[PDB]
Amino acid sequence: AAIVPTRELENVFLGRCKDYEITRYLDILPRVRSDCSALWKDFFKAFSFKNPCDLDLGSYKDFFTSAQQQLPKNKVMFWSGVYDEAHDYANTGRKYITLEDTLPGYMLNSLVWCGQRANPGFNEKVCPDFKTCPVQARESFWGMASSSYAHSAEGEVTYMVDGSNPKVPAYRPDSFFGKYELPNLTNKVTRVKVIVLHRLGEKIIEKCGAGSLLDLEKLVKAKHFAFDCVENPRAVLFLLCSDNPNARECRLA
Amino acid sequence: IVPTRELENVFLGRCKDYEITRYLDILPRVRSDCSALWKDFFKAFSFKNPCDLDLGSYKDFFTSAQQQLPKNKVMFWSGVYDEAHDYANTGRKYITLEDTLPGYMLNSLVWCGQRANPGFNEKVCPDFKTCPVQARESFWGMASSSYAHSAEGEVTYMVDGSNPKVPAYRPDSFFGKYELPNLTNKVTRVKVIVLHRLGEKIIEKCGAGSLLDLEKLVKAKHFAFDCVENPRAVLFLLCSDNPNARECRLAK
Ligand SMILES: *[C@H]1O[C@H](COP(=O)(O)OP(=O)(O)OC[C@H]2O[C@@H](n3cnc4c(N)ncnc43)[C@H](O)[C@@H]2O)[C@@H](O)[C@@H]1F
Ligand SMILES: *[C@H]1O[C@H](COP(=O)(O)OP(=O)(O)OC[C@H]2O[C@@H](n3cnc4c(N)ncnc43)[C@H](O)[C@@H]2O)[C@@H](O)[C@@H]1F
Repeated sequence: AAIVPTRELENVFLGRCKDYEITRYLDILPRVRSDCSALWKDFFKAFSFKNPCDLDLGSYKDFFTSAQQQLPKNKVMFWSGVYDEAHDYANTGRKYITLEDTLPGYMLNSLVWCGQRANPGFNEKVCPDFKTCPVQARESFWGMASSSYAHSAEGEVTYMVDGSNPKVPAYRPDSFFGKYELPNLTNKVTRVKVIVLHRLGEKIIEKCGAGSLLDLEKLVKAKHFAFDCVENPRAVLFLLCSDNPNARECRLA
Repeated sequence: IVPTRELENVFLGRCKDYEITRYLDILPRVRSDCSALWKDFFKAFSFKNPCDLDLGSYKDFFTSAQQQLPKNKVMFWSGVYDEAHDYANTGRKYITLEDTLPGYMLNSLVWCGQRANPGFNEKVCPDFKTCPVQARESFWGMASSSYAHSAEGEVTYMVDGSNPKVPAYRPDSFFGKYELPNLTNKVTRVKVIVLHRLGEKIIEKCGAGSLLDLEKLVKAKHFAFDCVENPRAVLFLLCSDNPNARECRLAK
């Protein structure tokens, strides 16, 4: 297997940018000042005309300064290990915002790209496996996306975690949330609200107030943020149950 | 009503995004490129009074834009836009019009023909409560017909059973006018899902009122028919947004 770059990278980027600019999230997120051409130039210069592993956490800095929107107070959501559940519950911006609803998360979501030295300065044929590149190159785009997103969060933030993974603690200093988001929360954040997912029909592994969740509680306390934690709150349980209505946890009476 | 800015840039942007990245495993790519689809779409209403359109204006657009639809997956709805879309879940459970290339590119857009250059008005539109019916329903009517005509196997129809003023099924809805009569023999069954909104009085029921009207219409069309009121998967989805509603009670 070989990793396949996105085709027509620039067309896809400028199409999604233009689509978002004029039509998406209009009453939920603000427009940025840069036009789509200027955004493309700052994104392209981060990686182009260089070897595909020759990136670092500064490479997209200009792109993110251009692309970063102010985010709605109390609405920012973070997640680890529970992508679909967290996005279903955030509900496309209606209840919470995720990185994928913001301009840069939306334009680059699912895309694959890499630089090369030879013209045209990016590789249309193949990209290396991220594991062959140093971590600061591998994490250069989504690590900067994550720090910049977390740095803009104000008021209460909400963090959804996996509480049924016997091998991956619900909270980990090594996840993108623990590397790039929690430590870049500013003093404009007042509270971290944790939602522990207990996946239906599976063994419960982590619980509020114990283990990594307790380590997280104390970390948050020390940043002078308030903290709360809930396991399968009803609003979330109902979503899980809609997809698996026979599960025991969804029984009626 | 205010038209969408940069109509062509928006249309061509969503077209490109769709083509390269959207529904790649669920729906096929159409043959025409984005610039040919734009020509078709534009000529449908360009350089014509914003109200001189008929059920045939967008015929060639829809013909270039039509995709074959996954069998058993098509979803229709009347009066429950949000619930129907949330249940279909962006192509993961069912397909709606808005997941297809044409529904996706034009969803929520507003656009107006005008006679004078440049063929379309970028500042104002006819509040289409003004227009003749056939010019009003002209885009989404052809969309609905072309979509419904691409449907295969079982189809699903979600309705509101809690509206005292609007029947669950109406022959004058887009479903009644344009979808149900455009179902070909490749369709074999119509499955109705009656929504009973939380906290509201039950108005409509399977096997009565406008739903019995419908069942006899479906059975006469040589399709199978079934019907269910708040099946659990739909119920639980409604409960997520209103979890204290009496209907949403769970085991002690
Ligand atoms: C900022 O960062 C965290 C998200 O990353 P974490 O490392 O905290 O969480 P984790 O789930 O451990 O890693 C992300 C995984 O999700 C998958 N994924 C990324 N992008 C997608 C899309 N677009 N669709 C489906 N799955 C996706 C990756 O493959 C990773 O394994 C959040 O709080 C903020 F975004
Ligand atoms: C094709 O038709 C139905 C939805 O239309 P109905 O008339 O059956 O349903 P109702 O909820 O009573 O009317 C809503 C109207 O909105 C217009 N419309 C259809 N599709 C769109 C999109 N995508 N965006 C904006 N407006 C739309 C129509 O005038 C509807 O009548 C579904 O089974 C299929 F969509």
